[PDB]
Amino acid sequence: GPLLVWHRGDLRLHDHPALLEALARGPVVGLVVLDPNNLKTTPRRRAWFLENVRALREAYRARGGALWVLEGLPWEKVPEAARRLKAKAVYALTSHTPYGRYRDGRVREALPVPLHLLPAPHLLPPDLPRAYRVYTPFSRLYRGAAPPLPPPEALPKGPEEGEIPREDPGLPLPEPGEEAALAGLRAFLEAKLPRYAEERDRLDGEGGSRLSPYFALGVLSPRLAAWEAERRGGEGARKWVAELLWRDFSYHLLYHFPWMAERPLDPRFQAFPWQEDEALFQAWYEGKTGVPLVDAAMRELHATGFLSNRARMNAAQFAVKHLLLPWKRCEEAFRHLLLDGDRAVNLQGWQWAGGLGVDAAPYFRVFNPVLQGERHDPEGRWLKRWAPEYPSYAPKDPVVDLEEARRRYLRLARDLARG
Ligand SMILES: Cc1cc2nc3c(=O)[nH]c(=O)nc-3n(C[C@H](O)[C@H](O)[C@H](O)COP(=O)(O)OP(=O)(O)OC[C@H]3O[C@@H](n4cnc5c(N)ncnc54)[C@H](O)[C@@H]3O)c2cc1C
Ligand SMILES: Cc1cc2nc3c(=O)[nH]c(=O)nc-3n(C[C@H](O)[C@H](O)[C@H](O)CO)c2cc1I
Ligand SMILES: [Cl-]
Ligand SMILES: [Cl-]
Repeated sequence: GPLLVWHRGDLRLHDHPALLEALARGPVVGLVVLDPNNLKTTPRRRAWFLENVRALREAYRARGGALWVLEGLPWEKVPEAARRLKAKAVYALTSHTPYGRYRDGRVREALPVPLHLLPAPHLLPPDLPRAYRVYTPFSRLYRGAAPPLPPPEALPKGPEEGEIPREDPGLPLPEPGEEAALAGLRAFLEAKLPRYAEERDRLDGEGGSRLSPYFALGVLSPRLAAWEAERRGGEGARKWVAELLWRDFSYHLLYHFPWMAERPLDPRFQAFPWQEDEALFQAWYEGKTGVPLVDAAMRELHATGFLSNRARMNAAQFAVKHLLLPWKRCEEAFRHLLLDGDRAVNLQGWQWAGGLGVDAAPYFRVFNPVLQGERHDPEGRWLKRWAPEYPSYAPKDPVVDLEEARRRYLRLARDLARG
């Protein structure tokens, strides 16, 4: 009887605790399930997920092993592959999210053999006893990466079942699979790391690793990335890893503060008067707001599935602070455009940028949008690639008056906030 290895958002061989835990007991057969709960989403993200599954099978086939791919509900398909293979047990990485817990609960009932879950590799775990809303106190618990675990060398032979359907992403995708992801990481650590801390805030995002699409499906392990930056060492190295830590902190917050997915973390913002308004939602959404910097950001995201940290925090704050659009609508639509879109992380971003209480980011911080453009794109190159309509970051029949609206937010917000 083979042990099944059930890969969810961990489409990799390297640093894979459930894969090893099973491999030491006996022969294995991996399984993915294409779950409608994750895959009724935009074409770009269905394809990104599916092509990474496809690369994961190529990775098994290449080491001589077997990856089933089945389609439908996990509590209906994990048991089916259990019966059809006669597995003695199934292995997977714990998920501390509300769907994770629900699916994993349901699978464990329908399975007649054990379901053994193992800690996913993290820099810091999301389910620690104490609850922090501030990053600094949280980041202090971190002492440096533990060593990552090897990949298998060669996998045992097993029968293979399932089709990986092919979907139109609608746009150009990165190279799928952990062979592409580990090449990308080593180029990055080798060519850009020294300057990361000087370069992280450009609008073109070209001083960073561009590896988020991979970290989102677990195609690259955050403990391998950190451990490796820690070996290279130097200055870039500390700051890059501090960013990986902002990803773990995003899961930390959503775990301890679940209601955060419904409402601002800061109680003082729970009654803020958003003004739904279709006309305006559409112009933010489609980058037609008249603000060079927001329409570049919104238009790159549409065409590419990717956006830099500094464009995102601008594009996202603008909706909340200058347009006063309701966060849930926006932040949903945002995450659907992103290959790397990740519920907790995108929520943490919206709550930070939007001044609703991640890390005590103060309401008063309002991006001046032309300023933001002059400090983070020094001779225009970015703005000309994504909206050459605009001759500079000077706004051009903006859908609101910026100061009227800066002055507006600061006003509504100072009552609420400290009144
Ligand atoms: C409005 C908002 C929404 C966002 N939504 C998401 C999302 O859905 N999925 C997502 O991956 N990132 C999201 N981010 C966080 C961050 O912007 C991106 O992960 C970063 O742009 C990825 O580019 P990079 O791979 O070059 O990062 P790098 O600069 O190379 O950073 C290394 C890695 O650390 C992690 N990281 C970096 N910055 C952050 C951050 N601010 N918070 C959490 N993790 C971070 C990422 O996994 C990143 O790939 C969002 C940020 C904001 C402001
Ligand atoms: C765009 C996208 C699509 C995904 N599709 C998944 C799927 O079809 N099956 C699955 O097991 N995991 C899927 N994952 C990861 C799930 O979110 C998973 O339940 C999480 O890893 C909990 O383990 C998934 C993630 C993302 I972004
Ligand atoms: Cl157990
Ligand atoms: Cl280890």
